[PDB]
Amino acid sequence: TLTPVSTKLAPPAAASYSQAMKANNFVYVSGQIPYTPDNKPVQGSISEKAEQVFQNVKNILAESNSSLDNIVKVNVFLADMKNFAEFNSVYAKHFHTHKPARSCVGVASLPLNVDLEMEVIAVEK
Amino acid sequence: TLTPVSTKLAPPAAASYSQAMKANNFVYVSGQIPYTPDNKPVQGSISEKAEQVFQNVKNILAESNSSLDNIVKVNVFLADMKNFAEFNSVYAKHFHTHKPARSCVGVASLPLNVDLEMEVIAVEK
Amino acid sequence: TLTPVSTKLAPPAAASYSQAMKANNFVYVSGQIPYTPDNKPVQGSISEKAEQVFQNVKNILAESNSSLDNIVKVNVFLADMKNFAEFNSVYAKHFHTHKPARSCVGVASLPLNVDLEMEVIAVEK
Repeated sequence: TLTPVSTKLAPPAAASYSQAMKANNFVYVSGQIPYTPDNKPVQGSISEKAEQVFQNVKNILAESNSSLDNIVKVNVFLADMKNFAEFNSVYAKHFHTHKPARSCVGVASLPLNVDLEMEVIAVEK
Repeated sequence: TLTPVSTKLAPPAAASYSQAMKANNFVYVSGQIPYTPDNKPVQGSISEKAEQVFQNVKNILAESNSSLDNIVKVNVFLADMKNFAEFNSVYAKHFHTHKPARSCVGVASLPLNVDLEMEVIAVEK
Repeated sequence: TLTPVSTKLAPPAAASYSQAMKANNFVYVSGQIPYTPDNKPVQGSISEKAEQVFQNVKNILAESNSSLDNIVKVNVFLADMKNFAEFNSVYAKHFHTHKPARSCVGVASLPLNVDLEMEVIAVEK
């Protein structure tokens, strides 16, 4: 069974995709960007932007019968790898106890010209 | 069991990889590029190029006992994010009913200097 | 059950992540870079750098009750796609018999300004 996930506490998915999709115990979360649930961009520091991305992921996971503690793998895409040090401070605050596998890469550009995008693969609770 | 997949209706894999690999109900499809099954590049619009990538994915999925409707997650890599609007028109045509999770990023370069690469994770029918 | 993996025969993970994480038969390996297990960068040819990345992945897999022969999907990120030909020679040497699915993309930058990063998804033996 493939089950799409929708929450009002993350920016809405466009017509062609879902915020997350569940398949046999796994939860695949779409790449989250620094936008509020009302679909407005977060302006400010990378730290503020990272915190929004984390809240977006967390809320989609909660709707997926999952949580940060059930994440298996995180992929981080940064528009500028110079921002990695700052991003990592926020990342470490969230993954203080649970330590999923991770990959981080510097990309040329991201949707809507944002500074970061983060996708996650998790398991159901 | 890990089962490699081969179809003559997508560009052939090189010696070191498989077009797709199956593992416990999941199908992992290699990143598909805008090349025809005869291994020639598609020249033309991003729309034409995206349509070829979609046909490549669809045909590999069919050989994998899967289909577009069984996709869990799509990752789109674009050489230029300015092409995203055009790409999205084609994407939305295919994912008109089934809405997998998605991530899209702008990369510096792609194999054989192509404009787009798309990988997919699916489940068996 | 989510089980983190640690080996002394790959560069140590930082505090916020694990070298690999196991979840229901799958092993998700963090993106490996050309650093030795003593956390020093490999200087030299792309071939030498690729060989180090391969040894890092192999050793994490071994600690994960897996191996190269149990890999389902490989994602290769290169800081310069001009290095792909050279990388591929090393890749083909390792995947001489087992042929997982693969995606390869050229990125803007990688952690610690390295030339390549490779992540892998595998199954347990």
